[PDB]
Amino acid sequence: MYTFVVRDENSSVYAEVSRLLLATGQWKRLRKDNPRFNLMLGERNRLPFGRLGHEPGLVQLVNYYRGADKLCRKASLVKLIKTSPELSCTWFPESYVIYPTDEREVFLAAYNGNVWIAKSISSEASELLDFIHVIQKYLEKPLLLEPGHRKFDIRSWVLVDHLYNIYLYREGVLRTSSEPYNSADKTCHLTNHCIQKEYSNYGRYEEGNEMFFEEFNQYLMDALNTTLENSILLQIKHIIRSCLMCIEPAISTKHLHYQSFQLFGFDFMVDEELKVWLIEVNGAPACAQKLYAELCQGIVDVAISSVFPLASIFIKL
Amino acid sequence: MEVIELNKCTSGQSFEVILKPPSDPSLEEIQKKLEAAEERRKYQEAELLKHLAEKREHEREV
Amino acid sequence: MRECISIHVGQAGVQIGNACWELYCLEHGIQPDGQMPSDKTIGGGDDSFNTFFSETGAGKHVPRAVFVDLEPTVIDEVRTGTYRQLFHPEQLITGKEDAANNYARGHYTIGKEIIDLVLDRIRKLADQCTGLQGFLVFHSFGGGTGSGFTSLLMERLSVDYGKKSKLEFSIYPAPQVSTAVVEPYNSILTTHTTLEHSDCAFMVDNEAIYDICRRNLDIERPTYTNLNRLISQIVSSITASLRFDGALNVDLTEFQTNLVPYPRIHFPLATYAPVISAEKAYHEQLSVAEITNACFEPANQMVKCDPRHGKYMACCLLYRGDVVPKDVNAAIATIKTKRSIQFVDWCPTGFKVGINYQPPTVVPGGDLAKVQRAVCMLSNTTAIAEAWARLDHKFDLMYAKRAFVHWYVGEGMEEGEFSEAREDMAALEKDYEEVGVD
Amino acid sequence: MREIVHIQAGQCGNQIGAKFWEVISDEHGIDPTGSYHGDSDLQLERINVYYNEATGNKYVPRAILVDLEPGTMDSVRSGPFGQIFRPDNFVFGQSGAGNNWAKGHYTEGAELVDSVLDVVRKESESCDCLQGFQLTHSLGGGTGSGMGTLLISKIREEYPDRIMNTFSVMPSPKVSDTVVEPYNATLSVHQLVENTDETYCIDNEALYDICFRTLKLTTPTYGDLNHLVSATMSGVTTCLRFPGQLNADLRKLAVNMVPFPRLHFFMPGFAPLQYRALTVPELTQQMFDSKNMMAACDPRHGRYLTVAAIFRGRMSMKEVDEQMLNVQNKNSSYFVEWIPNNVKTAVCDIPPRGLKMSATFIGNSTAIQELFKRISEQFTAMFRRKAFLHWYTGEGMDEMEFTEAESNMNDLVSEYQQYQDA
Ligand SMILES: Nc1nc2c(ncn2[C@@H]2O[C@H](COP(=O)(O)OP(=O)(O)OP(=O)(O)O)[C@@H](O)[C@H]2O)c(=O)[nH]1
Ligand SMILES: Nc1ncnc2c1ncn2[C@@H]1O[C@H](COP(=O)(O)OP(=O)(O)CP(=O)(O)O)[C@@H](O)[C@H]1O
Ligand SMILES: Nc1nc2c(ncn2[C@@H]2O[C@H](COP(=O)(O)OP(=O)(O)O)[C@@H](O)[C@H]2O)c(=O)[nH]1
Ligand SMILES: COc1ccc([C@H]2[C@H](C)C(=O)N2c2cc(OC)c(OC)c(OC)c2)cc1O
Ligand SMILES: [Ca+2]
Ligand SMILES: [Ca+2]
Ligand SMILES: [Mg+2]
Ligand SMILES: [Mg+2]
Ligand SMILES: [Mg+2]
Repeated sequence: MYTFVVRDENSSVYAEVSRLLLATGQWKRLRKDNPRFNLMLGERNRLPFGRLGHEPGLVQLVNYYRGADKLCRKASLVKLIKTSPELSCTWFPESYVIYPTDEREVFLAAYNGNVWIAKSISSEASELLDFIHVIQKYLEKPLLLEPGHRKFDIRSWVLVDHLYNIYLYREGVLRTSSEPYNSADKTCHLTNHCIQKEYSNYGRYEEGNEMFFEEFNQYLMDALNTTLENSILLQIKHIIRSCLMCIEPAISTKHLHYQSFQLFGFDFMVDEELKVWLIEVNGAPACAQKLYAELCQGIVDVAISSVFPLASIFIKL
Repeated sequence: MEVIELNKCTSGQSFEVILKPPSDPSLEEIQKKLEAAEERRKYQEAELLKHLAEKREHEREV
Repeated sequence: MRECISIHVGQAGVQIGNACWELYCLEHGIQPDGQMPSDKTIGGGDDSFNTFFSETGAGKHVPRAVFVDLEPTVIDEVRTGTYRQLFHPEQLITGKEDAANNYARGHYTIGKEIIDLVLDRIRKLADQCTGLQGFLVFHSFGGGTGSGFTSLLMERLSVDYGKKSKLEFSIYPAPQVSTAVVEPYNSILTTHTTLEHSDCAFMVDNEAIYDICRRNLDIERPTYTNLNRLISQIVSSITASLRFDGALNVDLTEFQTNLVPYPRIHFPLATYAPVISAEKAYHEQLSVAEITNACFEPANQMVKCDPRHGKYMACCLLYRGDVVPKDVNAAIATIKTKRSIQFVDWCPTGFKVGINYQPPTVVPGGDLAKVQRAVCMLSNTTAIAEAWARLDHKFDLMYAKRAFVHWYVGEGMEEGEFSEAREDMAALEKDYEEVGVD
Repeated sequence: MREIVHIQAGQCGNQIGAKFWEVISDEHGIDPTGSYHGDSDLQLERINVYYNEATGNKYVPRAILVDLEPGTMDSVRSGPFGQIFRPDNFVFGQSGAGNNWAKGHYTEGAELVDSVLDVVRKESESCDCLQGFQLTHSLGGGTGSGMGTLLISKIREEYPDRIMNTFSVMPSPKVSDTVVEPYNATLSVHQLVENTDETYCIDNEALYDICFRTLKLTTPTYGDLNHLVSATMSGVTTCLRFPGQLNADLRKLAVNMVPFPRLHFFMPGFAPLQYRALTVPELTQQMFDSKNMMAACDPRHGRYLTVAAIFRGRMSMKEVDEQMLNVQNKNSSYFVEWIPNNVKTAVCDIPPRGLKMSATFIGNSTAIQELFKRISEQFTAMFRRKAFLHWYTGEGMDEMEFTEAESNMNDLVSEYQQYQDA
C-alpha cells in the first residue's frame, strides 16, 4: 500500500489522478506536510525539490521535473532555443526577449513585410514596445478551416515518466476562434479562452471551440487529400522529441535520490504550406473535457503505478 | 581549454585548467554571555528551592 | 615547514579521528608504537608529514592532535586501543558526564568547566610549533558535545589565535543512523555560533555515506566502522597536500583562497570515487575518465543534492594514484560538454587539479578494496544549500510548537538564541540564492 | 559509571520491585547469593548501573526497600533473592498507612522519610556519577503513593540536578483494594507531574485485561499481573543495563522522549505476551496493538509524540527497520507529523529468559489522557459529595488541597489534548 500527498488543490488533472488513486483502495492520501509519502503532487510554484528523496525506506516520486521551466517560461524557452546547440531550427518563430539579454539592437536587424506579435499585436514596433515579455513574428498566413475561414491551434499532451520515456497522448484538440479571419479588430487574432471567454457567439462552426483529432483528420483527407499523421503529427513528434531530448541531461532523475514524471501541454500553429510551428510549452496543462477520464488514467498506468506496482493510449517517441 | 602553473615533483603534479574566463567577539563578551546563562540557572534553581520550602511549611502545617 | 593541530570533539569527532590517524600512519609508514623507520631524521625534521607529527628523542612520531569528549567511554578505547603508544596521555581529554544530546548543556553548563583545561592542552601543542597554521576540528553537528562544546572552543580559538586558520570536518545528521530527536536543534545552534569562526568546513551527511556503503560496499546495515573508514579516505584525500610534497593546497590558507570566495559560503561539496568492495571478487579497474565523471553523479557526493541546479564557485580535483594530466584534461573535455556545469559569471569556469602518485591506502582487512587510481573533488556549489533547507525545515517543524525547548532554557539559554540562530540560517539560505539562481 | 539508585515503597512497590531484581539478576548472572555465574561479559560491562560491588566481589543491588509496615518487607526477604539485598537497606515502620495518602505523605510517612533519606544519601554518596533515581510504587494505596511522592519531593531537594524516574502502578476498579484509590492517585499524579522527569504508567486495568482476554486466565492473581510488570520493567531498562550502540541513560531518555516537561507519562508495551519464536513482523504487529499496552489506552484515540522501541534477540536489524518503518507508514494517522524521527529503534543481541524474540516499547502518547480522565471521573463522583474525605481531614488535609489536585490533573488532560490536534 502506497502513500501520497496533494499540494496543488486547484489542478484539474491531478485532482482526478488523486481521486482515481484513492478509488483503487491501495493509496492513502496525507496532509500537505506529512514527510512520509511515496508520491507528491506538488505546488505549481517553488515546489521544494531539495527535500525529496531523503526519507529512509520511502521510494519518492513527484509529478514535476525540476528545471522544466527552461521549456515553459517563454523567456527561457527562447534563450534555450537560441543558446542550446541541439536547436541551431525552422519550427520556432523568429523571437526576441526584451526587458522593460536583452537584444533590442539585433531585434531590428531583420526589419526590412514585417508585422509581429508581443505578449507574455500590431505592425509598428512603437505600439507594443510601450507596454513598459517576448516578441515573435506573427503567422500572417495561417491555415484556415472551411467553411468558416477559421484559425486554430493544436494542444498535444506529452507525458515523461521517471525513465524519461516520452509519451505523446493519442488524443489532441483543435481550439478555433470560430469566426472568419481578417487583417489590419482583435477577436480571431487571439484564438482561445482568454480574449474569447470575456470578449468574444461562443462556438459557432464546431463544439465548445474544440475540434478533436478524428474530425480534423476527416477534413484534411476530404479538403486537402492528406492525413493528420503525415502533414502535421510527424512535425509535432519531431518538436516534442527535440525539446525534451535537449534538456534531458539537465532534468533527468535517473540517478537521483527522488524521481520525477511530468505532464506537458505543447501548443502548435499550422501555416498554409502545412508546416507545424511551436508556440509555447505548458508545464501545468488543463485537459480538454471529454479526455480527462482517459488521460488521467494513463498517467497512473505509466507514470505512477509503473513505480509503485499494484495487484495502449500513448505514442512512445 | 588552457593549462597553467604545471608543478611537478617526485610525489606528483598539480596544475590549473581554465575552460572560460569570468565577467571577532572579545573574551569579555564571551564571559558576559557565558555567565548570564549561569545566573539564569541559579535563578531557576532558587525558585525551585523556594517552592520546595513552601511545601515544607505546608507539610508542617498539615 | 608549518604545523597543523587537529582537535577531535565528541563521539563522532573522536571515532573519525581514530580512522584518520590510523590511515595517516599506514600512509606515512608509522607503526602502532610511533616508530617510523623510513624517517632518518631522528627526533626532528621540517618534512611534510612533520606538519601533522612531532617526533621525540626516542624516535616516536606523535599526532599533533587533541581528543576531547565530555564523557570517557569513547576516548578510553583510544587509551587502550591498537595505537595507545601513539598519543601522549595528556592528549586525550575526557570529562565525567556527557552533554545528554543537549547543545546548551555542552556549551553553557558542562562546557564552561573544561574549556580552560582544553585550551591549556591545545596551547601545549601550539608551543611545539614554529609556525602554526591553525586547526582541523572534527565533530558532529548532532551531539551535545559535538555541537555545543565545539562552538565554545571555536569562540575561544578565534581569541587566543586570531591569526590562525580553522577548518571543520562536520558530520551532518541523518535519520537512518541518528541518535537524538533534537539533532536539528543542535545543528542550527552550533552552525550559527560557529560560522564567523570557521574559515572552511567540509560537511559529511551520514545519509550519503550510509547509502554509499550500502550500494557500493554491498553492506546491508553499515556500522560506524564502515562509515568512518570511508570518511577516512575522503579526509585523507583532502589533507594529503598538507602532509606530502605538493604545490596545490599546501597550507590551510589555501583552502579558503582556492575554494571560498565569499566567507559565509564556506561549505565545499565533496565527491569521491571510486568506492569498491574488498570482497568484490572480479573487479574491472576504472579509468581516469571513468572516475572523473563519477565526481558529477549525485550518488557519489558526501551530501545528497543536485548540483545541476546551482552554480559553482570553484572546483578542485585531488587524485591519488596512476594519473597523468593528459588523461585528466581529456576526461574534463568530454565531461564539460555532456554535463550541466554552470559557474558563476564572476568566477573562471575551470578546475584546480592535484595528483599524488601514491595510490590510496586501505585498512588491511578493511571493507574497501585497493584501487589503482582515485579522485576526490572539492566543488563549492550553491546546490549544497539544499542540505540547509532540509535541516531548517526539520528545525521549523519542532520549534513551531516549541518542542523540547525547555531542555535548553533549563540549562540557562534563552528562546531568542533559537530564533536568532534560525534567522541567521534564513540569511545563509538567501545568500546561496543570490549567488545561484536568476 | 552512571549509577542508578532504586527505591521500592509500599506493598505494590516492594512486590513488583522484588521481581524486577529477580528478573534482571538472572539476566546478569547473579544468583540469589550475589555471586556471578555468567557466560558473557556483556552481563558485566554495565553492571554497576544497578549493582554495587561487595567485599567478597559479590553484587548487591543499589536498592532501598521502604514500607510503613513490615508485612510485604518480610515476605520479600523470604522470597527467592531475598538475601541479595543490603540488610541495612530495609527501612520500615510499624503502624502502616491504611490505604491513606495523607498518612503516607503528612503524618506516618513524615516520621519515617528522614531515615530513608539516610540510606539514599549513603547509597548516593558512593556513586562515581549518579544519573538519578528509579522508584517503584502504586498510586492507590498510602505508602507507595503518599510516602512515595514525599520521598520524591525530598530527593528533588537534596538532588535537584539528578533524574527522577518512577514505575507507577495506576488503580482500577477491576483490581481494587478500596474506594478511596482515586483520591490517593489524583493526589499522587499532581506530585508526579511536578517532580518527576519520566513516569511509566503501569495500569492495573490493562494488566488485568491482558491477563483475562489474551493470556487466557479467567481469574488472574497479582502474581500474573506482576509477571507482565517484570517483563516490561526488564525491557524498558535493557538499554540502560546492556552496552549498545545506544549509550542510553535516564537523562538522554528524558531529553529525547519528553517534548514538554509535564507530558512525561509513558505507555509501555511488550511482546510477546511457547517454542515458536515470533517473526519480526509479529513482534511489530503485537507491540503496537492496543492489546499489548501496559497502560489501558487505545493509541488509536490519540497520537504518539515520541516512541522508543527495543528488539531483544538475534534478528534481522534490516527487517526491524523494514517492519518498524512499515507500521508507521500504515498507521501514520497516530503519530505526530511535526517531530522529525520521533520513532527510535534499537536491537540487543541478548534475549530475556526463555524468549528468543521479544520487543519492548516506550510510548509518549496523548491517549494517556484517557487514563487521567478515568481517574478524574471516579474522583469527582465522590468529591462532589465530599464522601470518604473524613479519612483525610482527620490527618490534617483541607478540601482545598483536593480541589487543587483535581484542577492540576484536569489541566494535564487539557495539555495532552491540545497536542492531539496540532
Ligand atoms: N559518521 C559518523 N557519525 C557519528 C559517529 N558517531 C556519532 N555519529 C553521529 O553523531 C550524531 C550524534 O552525535 P555524537 O557525536 O554521537 O554526540 P557527542 O558529541 O558524543 O555528544 P553527547 O553524547 O551528546 O555528549 C549522530 O548524527 C550520529 O549518527 C561516528 O563514529 N561516525
Ligand atoms: N507566432 C504566432 N503565430 C500566430 N499566432 C500567434 C503566434 N504567437 C501567438 N499567437 C497568437 O497568440 C495566442 C497564443 O497565446 P500564447 O501561446 O502566447 O499563451 P499565453 O500568453 O496565454 C501564456 P499562458 O497560457 O501560460 O497563460 C493565439 O491565439 C495565437 O493566435
Ligand atoms: N499490579 C500490582 N498492583 C498492586 C500490587 N499490590 C498492590 N497493588 C495495587 O496497589 C494499590 C494498593 O496499594 P498498595 O501498594 O497495596 O498500598 P501501600 O502498601 O499503602 O503502598 C491498589 O490499586 C492495588 O490494585 C501488586 O503486587 N501488583
Ligand atoms: C524518540 O527519539 C529517541 C528516543 C530515545 C532515544 C535513546 C536515548 C539515547 C536513550 O536513552 N534511548 C532509548 C531508546 C530505547 O529504544 C530505542 C529504549 O528502550 C529500551 C531505552 O530505554 C532506556 C532508551 C533516542 C531517540 O532519538
Ligand atoms: Ca624527521
Ligand atoms: Ca508514629
Ligand atoms: Mg493553446
Ligand atoms: Mg558522547
Ligand atoms: Mg494493600
